[PDB]
Amino acid sequence: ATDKERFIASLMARMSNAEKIGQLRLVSVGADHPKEALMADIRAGKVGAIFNTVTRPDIRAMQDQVRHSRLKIPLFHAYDVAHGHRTIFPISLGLAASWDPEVVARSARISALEASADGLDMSFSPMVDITRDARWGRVSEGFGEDTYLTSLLSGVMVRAYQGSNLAAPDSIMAAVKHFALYGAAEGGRDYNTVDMSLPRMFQDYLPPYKAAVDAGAGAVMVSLNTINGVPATANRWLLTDLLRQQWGFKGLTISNHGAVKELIKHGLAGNERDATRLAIQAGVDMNMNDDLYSTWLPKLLAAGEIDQADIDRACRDVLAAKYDLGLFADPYRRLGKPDDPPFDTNAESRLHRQAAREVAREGLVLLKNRDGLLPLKKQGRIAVIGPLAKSQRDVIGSWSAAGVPRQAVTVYQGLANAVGERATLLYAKGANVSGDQAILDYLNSYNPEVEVDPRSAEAMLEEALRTARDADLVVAVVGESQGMAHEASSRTDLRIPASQRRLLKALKATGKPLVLVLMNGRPLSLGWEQENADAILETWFSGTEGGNAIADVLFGEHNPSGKLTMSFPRSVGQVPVYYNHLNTGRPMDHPGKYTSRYFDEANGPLYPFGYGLSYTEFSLSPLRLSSERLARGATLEARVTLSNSGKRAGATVVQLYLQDPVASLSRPVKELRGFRKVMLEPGESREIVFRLGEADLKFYDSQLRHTAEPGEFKVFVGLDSAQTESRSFTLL
Amino acid sequence: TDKERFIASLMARMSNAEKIGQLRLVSVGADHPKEALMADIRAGKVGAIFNTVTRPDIRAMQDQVRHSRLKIPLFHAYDVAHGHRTIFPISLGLAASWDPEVVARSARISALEASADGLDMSFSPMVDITRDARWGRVSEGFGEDTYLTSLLSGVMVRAYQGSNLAAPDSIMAAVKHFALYGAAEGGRDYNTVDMSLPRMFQDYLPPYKAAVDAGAGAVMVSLNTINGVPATANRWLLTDLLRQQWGFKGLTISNHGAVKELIKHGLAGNERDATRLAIQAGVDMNMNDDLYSTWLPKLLAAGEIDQADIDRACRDVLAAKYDLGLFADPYRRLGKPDDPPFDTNAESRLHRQAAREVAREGLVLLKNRDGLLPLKKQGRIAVIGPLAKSQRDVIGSWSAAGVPRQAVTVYQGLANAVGERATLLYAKGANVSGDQAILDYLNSYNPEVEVDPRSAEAMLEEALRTARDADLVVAVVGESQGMAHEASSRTDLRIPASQRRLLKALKATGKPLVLVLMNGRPLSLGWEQENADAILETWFSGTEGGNAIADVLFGEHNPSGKLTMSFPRSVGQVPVYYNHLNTGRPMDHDNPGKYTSRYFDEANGPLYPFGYGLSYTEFSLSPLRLSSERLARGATLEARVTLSNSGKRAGATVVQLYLQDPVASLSRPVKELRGFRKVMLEPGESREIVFRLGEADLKFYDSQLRHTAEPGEFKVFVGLDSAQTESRSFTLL
Ligand SMILES: OC[C@H]1O[C@@H](O[C@H]2[C@H](O)[C@@H](O)[C@H](O)O[C@@H]2CO)[C@H](O)[C@@H](O)[C@@H]1O
Ligand SMILES: OC[C@H]1O[C@@H](O[C@H]2[C@H](O)[C@@H](O)[C@H](O)O[C@@H]2CO)[C@H](O)[C@@H](O)[C@@H]1O
Ligand SMILES: [Mg+2]
Ligand SMILES: [Mg+2]
Repeated sequence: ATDKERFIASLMARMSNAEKIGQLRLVSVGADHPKEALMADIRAGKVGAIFNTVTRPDIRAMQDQVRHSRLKIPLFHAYDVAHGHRTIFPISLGLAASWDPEVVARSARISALEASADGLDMSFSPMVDITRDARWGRVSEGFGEDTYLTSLLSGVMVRAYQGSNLAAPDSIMAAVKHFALYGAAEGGRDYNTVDMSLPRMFQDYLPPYKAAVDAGAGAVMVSLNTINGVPATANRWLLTDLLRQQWGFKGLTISNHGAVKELIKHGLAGNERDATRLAIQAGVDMNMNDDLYSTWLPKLLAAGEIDQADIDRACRDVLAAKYDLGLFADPYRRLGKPDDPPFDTNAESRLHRQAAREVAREGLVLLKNRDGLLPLKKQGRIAVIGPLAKSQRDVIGSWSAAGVPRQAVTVYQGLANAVGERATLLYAKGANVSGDQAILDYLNSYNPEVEVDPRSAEAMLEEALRTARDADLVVAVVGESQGMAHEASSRTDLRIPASQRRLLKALKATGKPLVLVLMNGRPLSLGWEQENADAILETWFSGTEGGNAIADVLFGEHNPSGKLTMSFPRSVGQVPVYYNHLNTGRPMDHPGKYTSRYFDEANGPLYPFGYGLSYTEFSLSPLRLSSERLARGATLEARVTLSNSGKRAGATVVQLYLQDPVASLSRPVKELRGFRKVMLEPGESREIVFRLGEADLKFYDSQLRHTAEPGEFKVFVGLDSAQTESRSFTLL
Repeated sequence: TDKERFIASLMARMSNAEKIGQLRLVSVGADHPKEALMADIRAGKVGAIFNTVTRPDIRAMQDQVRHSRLKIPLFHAYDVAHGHRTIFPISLGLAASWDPEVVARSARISALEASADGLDMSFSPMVDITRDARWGRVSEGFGEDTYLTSLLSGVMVRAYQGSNLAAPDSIMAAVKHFALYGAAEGGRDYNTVDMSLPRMFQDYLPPYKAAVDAGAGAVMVSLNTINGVPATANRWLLTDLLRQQWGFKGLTISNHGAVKELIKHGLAGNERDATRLAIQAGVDMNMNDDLYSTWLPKLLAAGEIDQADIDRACRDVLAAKYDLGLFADPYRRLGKPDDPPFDTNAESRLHRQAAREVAREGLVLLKNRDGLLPLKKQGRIAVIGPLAKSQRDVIGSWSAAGVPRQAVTVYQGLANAVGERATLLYAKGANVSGDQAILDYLNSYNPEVEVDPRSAEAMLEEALRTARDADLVVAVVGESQGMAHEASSRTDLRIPASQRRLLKALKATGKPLVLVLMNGRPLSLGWEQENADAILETWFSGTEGGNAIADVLFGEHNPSGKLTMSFPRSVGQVPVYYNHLNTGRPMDHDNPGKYTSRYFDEANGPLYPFGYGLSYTEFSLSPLRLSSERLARGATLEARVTLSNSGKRAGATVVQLYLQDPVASLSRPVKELRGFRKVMLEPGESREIVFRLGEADLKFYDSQLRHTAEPGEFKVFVGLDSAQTESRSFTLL
């Protein structure tokens, strides 16, 4: 037995059931748990962990209370450090668009450095749910629609948070979320029903969670949705059979917020006692906020409705997490010394602006650039118009953790910084983020999140048209506010808000060159924009340095290299659209009536998976395979030469897709199986070599057999999912 | 069994070429020119025909059989979906009757007319559950509810097949599309279907089982994948489930070109392997692509299939023909060789009274401000819109042998009703679409949409002049039938933009505005519900549609139709359906917070819920009473309520019973329909309604597909729609 198992067995042999049950309780200071009452419960050994306490003096005060409990078992402290702690990086969907594991790893490592510097031990991150439904407000928190890329980045984020040793003072534990399938909510409505086949679940939706487990994630946060009728919180197949027995996870499972009590609303339980029994016997170790475990576990055990082994499993997992975090060696390892001077948590000197700026550059996606309008010269008169141009609150995104809006660089400020006095900027708000007062009241319902200009729409439009007439070109900064792409904010319309589209149509009618800088947390419907704007830059929500990174691209300090990781539908009525779909019996070419299509809109996404432009031109040589036949246990090489055939240095992403065109299940028309992000000076050439073996060729059949079948495979290489060249080989 | 001995004696005579010929189902067309097809019938190489539909044409094919060695008769099939020559409303409108006897009458008359023309079989009923309004084939089903669709599935089969499948006024039902076709992802026709086995078993499979249990002679296999496996190659679906579990003894028929489509699905790399997959999965009869005739001999000689695969398939064809009476008399539906010739389309061979009476029952009153409807037969009525004079649209999609020139338009029904007592003024107003690419689609293959060559603005000014000269406006608007048909999936559920511009302009005249909606799917009607004075959903109401619509508008019939599919506020809410799960964070009138399962940019819930529809009278329900608070296994419970007509006009409504199982081993729906009663009442009349419930109503498939009723609370809800109910509880012991 390891030091950890010996230590835990010796501690648990000493504990009462009250102490073991106390370890399972995860709470936050708030209405339900006032601070002084919570401190008294920590002193009594009734608390296992805290979330949403995020400064060193507040965390140290809580850890000080444990010295009063009989066994002095330390707390751990968690937070939602999703894409940054104090220095906010782009939202995950924009990080994914970097196609660069090292950039994504740097965002996670800095997030862990900052969170651990504030005394935190754990982040409820990474979010690795696959998203094919643009309506869902939580698409901003994932890495897009692709199983290969999301799985790769899931393991990258875990390793970057946890480091070489979970006891390092600058490591935090990753609690991968949301296990499982949360992003397949029916209708894109948050928390809604998820219903899907086991082959789809295993092939497409579960691999990112398994990648996090295999990267050593210490914790798993359980989702709020049903899976095929069974809430994840009560799902013994998911949490025990799959996560523990099949995948071998040895860490901690954490319920979502009030999730145990929500089993009553889901109709699995008629009271809190039965909800508690279902959750702990399914495999939920730690109970977030609703305190059902502390209220009901003793009565359940005395009635023989649960086993002692249910409590022991759950407690062992909490203690094992604390052991790996170093907290039994030193409960203050992330909290410095008792004789440390006080400091300003929010000091500018504790931020990481260089890293945020460098990361944010990599995720920006050039969607359109007519006749080389971009990059802009630093000269002339530039009108900067729209409700997002001066928005600090929106550039940091949803789930901005301890980010301070006043510390963020707006798009306006970024342009001002870039041009100094070489160009003149003219500002007009142009429109409110929405013209619908019910939507503004929603967005401002808890906090003041959206500045509502008191002027009429007409007055703002006249001011913006005067500003555009006084300029050489217009940079319109438009899209969503961050509260439009957040938990529970599902959208029925994927367009830019109507108030802003009215502004864009008015700006277009001036005849001035029109550059759109889009801020948004989900794919948008951009048909009018693709037809009418001169250039389009997707910037997602780019974080604390967003405005500087966006100016870096617009003025060509950085040659855009971002590529989409989620298909952009032409309208909400096409949902879902995603690149790794099945052919059907009647596929549409581009073209007949009797094919799988809509009749009232053009078909396919407006922008496909892997799409994104450059200020330079790239060429690919013909694809070459090392052989036409592949033996089992051997490796196939796919080679292409990439050249920079243009006039500016830049990067692109060479993507490899596979198709299995004859199989015992209908397989996708293509599936991403590799990529290379390659930065080239003008006239440079690189031989790209992909390696494929049997593991790349397997799939789950109807009975969940996971093998590769002999026969043809098609290999596609290109700079997006739509513009590829292909060669075939045969697996023997 | 005389039948199994007759069939075994015949099959003992047949070569494999003869047995394989029985499996071939073809139509006259480019791929099968008439003279080549006739030569193949004489050679024993054809088992059945589809799309040949008149007595002289069918007799001519059956006459060719006399030249083959064994003289095995053909059967003849057609798509008699909602009528043969007399067209009833589309199925989604028949469902809105909530009256199994109305649905049975439409099917009986369809079978009478089709068998009168020599047909033996219809590819009907379509019983696919539909929760996605974008799909163009929702017009062909009975809406979103498993209980109602399952009930109507069995009614349709019994009505087609009668007491005896050999009767000359019977046809065989080929229930379709097995299975799950209406769950196409994105609402895109033919697209991927992916769902859990508990959802499949509880909600989507029961209508097909109801058809099998009602004695359907045939099952038509679907075009989609189910969890990755095309239905056409799905041995689990076609053999394990349909034959071994459900005990189906009849004929399986591939869809059109479906065996060859296994190559596009990526299950086969060539036609030989596609053929092997389909016959071994359990597809008996091969529609149109001739892969069975081309490849089965080679497959069998290579040992890639078994003789038993050919024998199973041939036996099922011969057994269908036996049941249809065709071995006793191949001409039993074709009269005598010297019957005089007749006009297939004669007016005396129609059933207009039945079509008019059935079409009245499906019409749904959605809005009626301050008693505008019913109208008086007087004054000046402007009849405006591209569907007002459309014969082609009123008969719907899948209109079989219906003749548009025999149909009654909405304009003609109003003209019939008012005679000389009122003045009608007509203006087209708008084309069905202002988008030339959409008109190009709707006129592709066949010119089905009349395009007025004037500008949109000229058509609008003419309609405004007409409206200004009238006392009120009847706007006849919505979809053309080609917008809600196979492959016509929509991304927008609104009335078309050209017509919404027309409605906004008409509203601005101040004239009372009555909307008569034609459509084959739920529509997004938020502006209409706010601005029209009255709204009548007429679906596509068939050959007598215009007369049934006038009957309602002038109050000869009190509208009694109720929705069987939820109407979303917009396409971005799809899917919306009444029997959804609660979730952990429900949004409803009792749960109105930010952190719930909702959209933020639109009102939540459907605009019109399942079971919604208004009347020209008012109804009252007494309090719901249960016969006991406890139910023992093996016993039945009664739920009683009294329905009263508390208004001034006779009319019907539909009392609906829903069940909830609020604590279960799976999350169960907030409500599930478990009974209904359509009741016609005079003013001041009352009817005591007694619903019976037992354990069978309470069971569900759990995660292991155990069919279980668990002890505990059940809530019983009664009301006149799914949103306006009250509940009482009982406990199952
Ligand atoms: O709902 C707002 C509320 O959510 C709380 O739970 C979060 C949980 O912390 C997070 O990791 C997960 O991704 O989402 C759930 C909500 O679905 C959160 O702790 C609160 O701070 C927040 O106010
Ligand atoms: O695609 C139009 C074409 O469909 C043919 O097959 C029909 C089949 O007859 C019907 O029962 C089923 O519901 O739909 C398939 C098409 O999906 C039909 O036989 C042809 O008449 C028709 O032109
Ligand atoms: Mg293969
Ligand atoms: Mg129950």
